[PDB]
Amino acid sequence: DKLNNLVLFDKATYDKLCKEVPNYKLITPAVVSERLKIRGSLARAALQELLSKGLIKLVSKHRAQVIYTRNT
Amino acid sequence: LVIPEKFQHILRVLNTNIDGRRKIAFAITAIKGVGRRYAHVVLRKADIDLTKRAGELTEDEVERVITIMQNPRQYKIPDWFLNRQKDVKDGKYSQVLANGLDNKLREDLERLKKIRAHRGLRHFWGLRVR
Amino acid sequence: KVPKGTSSYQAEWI
Amino acid sequence: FTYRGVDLDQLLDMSYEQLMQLYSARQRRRLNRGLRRKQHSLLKRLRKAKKEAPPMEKPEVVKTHLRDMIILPEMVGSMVGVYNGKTFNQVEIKPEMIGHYLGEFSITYKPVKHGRPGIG
Amino acid sequence: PGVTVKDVNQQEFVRALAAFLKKSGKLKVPEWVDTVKLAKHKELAPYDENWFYTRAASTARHLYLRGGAGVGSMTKIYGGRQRNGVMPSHFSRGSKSVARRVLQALEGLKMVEKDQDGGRKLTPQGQRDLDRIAGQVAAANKKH
Amino acid sequence: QSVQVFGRKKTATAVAHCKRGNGLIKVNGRPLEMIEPRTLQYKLLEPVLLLGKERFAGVDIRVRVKGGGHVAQIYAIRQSISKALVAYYQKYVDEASKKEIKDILIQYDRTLLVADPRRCES
Amino acid sequence: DIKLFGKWSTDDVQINDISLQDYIAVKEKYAKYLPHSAGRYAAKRFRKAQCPIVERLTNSMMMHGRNNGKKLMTVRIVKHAFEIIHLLTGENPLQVLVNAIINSGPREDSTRIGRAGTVRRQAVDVSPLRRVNQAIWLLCTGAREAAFRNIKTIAECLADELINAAKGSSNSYAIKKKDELERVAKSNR
RNA sequence: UGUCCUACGCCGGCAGGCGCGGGUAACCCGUUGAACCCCAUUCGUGAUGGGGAUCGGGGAUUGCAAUUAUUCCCC
Repeated sequence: DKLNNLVLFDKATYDKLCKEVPNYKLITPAVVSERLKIRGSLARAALQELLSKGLIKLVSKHRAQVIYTRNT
Repeated sequence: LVIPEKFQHILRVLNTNIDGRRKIAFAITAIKGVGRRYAHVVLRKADIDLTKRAGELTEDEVERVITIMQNPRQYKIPDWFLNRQKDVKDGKYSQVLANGLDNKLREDLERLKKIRAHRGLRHFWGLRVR
Repeated sequence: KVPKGTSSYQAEWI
Repeated sequence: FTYRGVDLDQLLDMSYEQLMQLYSARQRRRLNRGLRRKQHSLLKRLRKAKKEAPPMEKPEVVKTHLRDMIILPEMVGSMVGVYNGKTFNQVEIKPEMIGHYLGEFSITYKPVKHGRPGIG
Repeated sequence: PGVTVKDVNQQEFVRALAAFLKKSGKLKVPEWVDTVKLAKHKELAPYDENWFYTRAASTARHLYLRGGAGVGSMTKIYGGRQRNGVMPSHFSRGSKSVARRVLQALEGLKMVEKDQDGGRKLTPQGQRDLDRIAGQVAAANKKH
Repeated sequence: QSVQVFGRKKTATAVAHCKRGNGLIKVNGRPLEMIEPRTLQYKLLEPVLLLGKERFAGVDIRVRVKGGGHVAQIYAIRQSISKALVAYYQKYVDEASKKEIKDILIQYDRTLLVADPRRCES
Repeated sequence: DIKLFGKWSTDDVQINDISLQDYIAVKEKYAKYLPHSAGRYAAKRFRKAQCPIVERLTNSMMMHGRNNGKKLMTVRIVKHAFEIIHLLTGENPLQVLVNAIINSGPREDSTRIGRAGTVRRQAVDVSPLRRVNQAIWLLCTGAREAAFRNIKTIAECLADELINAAKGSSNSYAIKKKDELERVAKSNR
């Protein structure tokens, strides 16, 4: 079957992003895109937002692979 | 980002279905007679945020995109970007749209039949032009 | 059914 | 009938330099370059043959080998035979077929209908 | 106070230059900017709304690094891969008009000098400006 | 007071110019950290990271680079740095130190002193 | 002291197998700053044993058609992979890699003995070097196959593969392949 | 490689025009300013922006001649 991803957020999604995501050990736009059925763009945006808020650490920023860490 | 309450999941513009969840400049491209470049040009002339999704709009903006799209030369989309340049009929530099294209290629075909040209005869056969 | 002036050679196209 | 928002009467009475602006690019180029001697001769012949005709009747057909000839608005009305390598094709020049060449009317090859193959 | 252009992260320097160009306000911007391509080899219009500034900055940098460049030279710089469809790919030069209008614009701002040599090089004022921007970037890198 | 060596990799030739300075290593007018393939940045910094800034204390090196690709150029550059240093140690410093440095460098990577003999075959 | 990528320790790396203690080279003298070294290792026979294991891995990751020359790409993949591994386990990524290599390589193999036509193969013992090489190949192939048509990155996928083969679980492709070969080699005899 | 190779200015969205120079050549094109690659940006596993066939309109050269699309350009 085809893959249906949410291009914009839902309340269930938002809660599972603000609470659940900053405790994944490895946080990757691809992993978050796979865990919660999100498009890679939206997931990336979310990650960026979370970085800006100061909830999630950054490992390496690249053109292809951007890696993130749960705080403590 | 956030959750938009006024979100159009399915769009219908010019008797053609547009996927609202898709990115704007690549969602207009879905209709016939509008490529990507042209869409981009429109959206830079419309003064609308390019990062926005197609469902992530007001109605007025959409209507003005429609307005620009219909009458391109008036909104300073200059005379080369248009689909049909010097028409054989009226000689008006006008960009053709969804159904219009179907009408006009058909018209061209008819005229080429009528003339009894070589291209026309090839097209009648079901063969290659170039 | 063939047009008025056209020849046998071009007739094969019609 | 209308061609580029211009009628036949206007077209005929129009300047030669003004047609170098109301055609397709190729044709414009050709008209800038100038009509060759042979072409001129052909045109003159056409002018003669349309002039020396009964008003009710269709003009007498002029045979030609020039398939590199562009159809001008002055040729509309005349019947021309164009050689396709072997045989002539008597073609009535319509108003619709101005922005074309005479060649695309008399086809130079027979279309292919396949015979059943031999030892391959 | 002794830093130079060459000793700075190039991309960042370019960015900063672009920013400077923007915040100054004065630069000759053509009206076709939201419509134009950038080469026959490229596919779409550029993503950046203020791309012209960036390109100008880049041009300036190039002039600084290597003098005696013309419009042809600038076209040869900004060229790349023409996707020839099903035919194999070749190299094609950039858009001549765009470069030409960059160089005319920067020259208007007294940043670029038209030469006795042939092409175009850089003014002293322009050079000074460049080195100021390099200092700015440097301070915002060694302390950051 | 000054030494001028070359390192060649593939087509890329890098000429290093060693002189009594204050500890500056500049390649074609820009620092070693400011060279574009920063994925391959460590390879260029190997002669510095191995022997320390303490051996590069009062030596100014200017590297002139020409030819090849990018990786090849890098390899040439690094080579010519190492070779340059070795030659300087030979000439104006003692032999034992030179021997030591050379030993260190061979013991880390052989390419760092002796050139790759292979180049594009017809 | 030499650190891989300027951050990874090599003195903590412990080889479990005595057989591969000679042929996986990473411990002390072979430890290098970057995977990319571009020295000749195909010059003479057995020389690719003296080549660093990370480097070897890199060289087998660019193997595929469209990627056939691009080594910087490969090294970036490897680096990011290592980072991912570190994030995941907390363990030294080189150690993990070594473990994977140990647990991926086949020990016995069925091979054609007789003539062309006699389809009964005899199960034979496997060289240590070959076991390493084969292991590497399997791992890279797994990485490829997990990362073809999905949102998952090769660095991520490769890391996943390597951790799965390090732990010894039956989620790795390489492990599966080993199991399939090994059972066959237990069947032919 | 080169007496058509072309530098440089101007007019050009783009092919290109217009002006002016150098090179019968380790001199000028030409530090041959290449592409991959690298570095950031957007896209997110779908016939998708991958892929570009096939087609519809223009424009520009080349040439005695481009109609059976010379070739290039833009939709």
